Amino acid sequence: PRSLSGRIVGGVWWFFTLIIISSYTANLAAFLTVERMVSPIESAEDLSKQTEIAYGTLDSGSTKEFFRRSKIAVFDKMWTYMRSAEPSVFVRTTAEGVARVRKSKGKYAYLLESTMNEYIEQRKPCDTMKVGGNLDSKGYGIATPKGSSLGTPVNLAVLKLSEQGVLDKLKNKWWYDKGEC
Amino acid sequence: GDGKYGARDADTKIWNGMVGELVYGKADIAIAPLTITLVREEVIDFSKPFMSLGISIMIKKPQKSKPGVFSFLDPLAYEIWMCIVFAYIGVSVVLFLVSTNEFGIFNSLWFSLGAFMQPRSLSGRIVGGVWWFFTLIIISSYTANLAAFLTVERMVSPIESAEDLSKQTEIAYGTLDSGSTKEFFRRSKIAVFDKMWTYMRSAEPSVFVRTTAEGVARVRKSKGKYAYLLESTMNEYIEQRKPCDTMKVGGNLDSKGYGIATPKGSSLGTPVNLAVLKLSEQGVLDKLKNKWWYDKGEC
Amino acid sequence: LSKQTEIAYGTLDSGSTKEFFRRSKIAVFDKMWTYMRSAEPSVFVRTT
Amino acid sequence: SALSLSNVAGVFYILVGGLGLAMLVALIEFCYK
Ligand SMILES: N[C@@H](Cn1cc([N+](=O)[O-])c(=O)[nH]c1=O)C(=O)O
Ligand SMILES: N[C@@H](Cn1cc([N+](=O)[O-])c(=O)[nH]c1=O)C(=O)O
Ligand SMILES: N[C@@H](Cn1cc([N+](=O)[O-])c(=O)[nH]c1=O)C(=O)O
Repeated sequence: PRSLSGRIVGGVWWFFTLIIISSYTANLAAFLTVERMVSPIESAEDLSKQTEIAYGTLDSGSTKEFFRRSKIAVFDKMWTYMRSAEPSVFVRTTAEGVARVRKSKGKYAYLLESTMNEYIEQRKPCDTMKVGGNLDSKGYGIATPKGSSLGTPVNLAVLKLSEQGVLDKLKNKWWYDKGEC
Repeated sequence: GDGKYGARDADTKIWNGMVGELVYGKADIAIAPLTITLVREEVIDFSKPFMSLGISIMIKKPQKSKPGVFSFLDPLAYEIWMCIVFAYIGVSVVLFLVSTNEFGIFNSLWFSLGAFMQPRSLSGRIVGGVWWFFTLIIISSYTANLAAFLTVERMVSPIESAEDLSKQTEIAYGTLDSGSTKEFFRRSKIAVFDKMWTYMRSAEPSVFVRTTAEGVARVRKSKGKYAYLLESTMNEYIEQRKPCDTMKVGGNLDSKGYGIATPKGSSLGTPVNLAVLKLSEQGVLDKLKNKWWYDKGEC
Repeated sequence: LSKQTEIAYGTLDSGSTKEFFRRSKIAVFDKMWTYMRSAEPSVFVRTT
Repeated sequence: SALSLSNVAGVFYILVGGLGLAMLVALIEFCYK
């Protein structure tokens, strides 16, 4: 009945729980509305501490040589894993590694240079993404024979091109201006 | 000597800084965060960069989450919380007149338990149907109001790009009063980066500062209304110093590099370049950065 | 239109409109020209 | 974005409208009985 003892417990607990479900309702409407994605792997650290998601590089060239002669603790832990990977985690062509990542439903990652990685992210069907900070810090250059008279000017060219920023635009043109995403 | 990196005077044709100390024979090899630029290559030899970097943006301390408590009394206003307990006692005082002194105290405690929402007397029946509808619109309007406050919180996009600083004026922004950074914005022809310079040229108050420290503080004391533009290395380094109230936002604007500089035709030149490359492939260069930036970082 | 490409866009295969984008020096418009040029299939039409 | 007592106002009048109609059917039940 109307026991003003436990009856004011009813009205107050009923109002407390009205708020809680209202605050779960409106917040559930926040993650479904704006809806931002979050990726699993944040670095090469998050690949060395698990093996459910396979990962390998190209079968020849720079990247494979990197993990090989690596004295770094984590990368060596990645290399030692990839040496005896069953089945093989290495791929022959770049087209193989990308399509292997795509046809693995999220169970194979591909390690490659940062350039082509953000390039494939712009290609259909756009089921690839570049995550985590890069491992190292390389750079492409223009190579001339030892003692070339082309040498010193071609060097001066690149510099001038970089400060005039044509390099930035040129990247943005072939990478993002024509990017399919 | 003069505590400077190196650049040529426009008048005296006189090279100052370390580039000076290298071309006038005062030193044999410079090891410092010297940016490999065009006009520098013409007077001194550089090696490959031992550290890649770029011009970036710095922001002020954002408040940490959250007040919390005063985000409940905010959706449902302070003046509407009052009225819903003024008619609440206005429904339980109308329902009390439908039902000798203590017989009205157990009935004012029986109508104040029915007012705390959860026979066919058509009287108080059109109370229980229109008060219930009254508290239906209210709960539907509290639920909707809260869903727009968490939506607006996820929409306030942080100052992502240098395009963003150019798209407004409420946040002031400048760079170092001298050095490479100011020389980029000056010389540049790029659409956006020029629009930023035309802004900084005609800036009142002055957006330019004298030192790297003077800008860090200006950011650190302007309540999030000033952004300092500087090279990434120094920016992501101040992100590790107490009180940890500066943040590196958005990708860099360009792509410079720090390299070891030797005078034109130095015997020490070629081996040093091999050393930097040797040190790069070994990882000493990556490890050394993580050492000084992060391993001794107070964040 | 310059920001995306999922919705194609072109002009007249000859005339002032075609020339405008061709000679444009402005940032946005020039980028639109670089698209309409190498577009596939062709975005241009012979008549209105 | 900030909510207003505006929309909330026109529901306080239906309440006291349903309250004023209640004290109208209350006073007729003690007449009939
Ligand atoms: N650029 C590298 C060769 N190179 C290029 C790519 N790539 O295209 O991003 C790669 O994934 N692996 C590799 O060894 C070199 O010349 O050493
Ligand atoms: N080291 C630069 C000069 N330089 C350095 C910094 N800094 O130390 O990050 C800066 O903010 N601005 C600048 O022009 C160069 O060599 O040009
Ligand atoms: N007016 C233009 C000709 N002209 C006309 C049309 N049109 O009919 O609206 C058009 O779409 N493009 C064009 O070049 C000229 O005189 O050059």
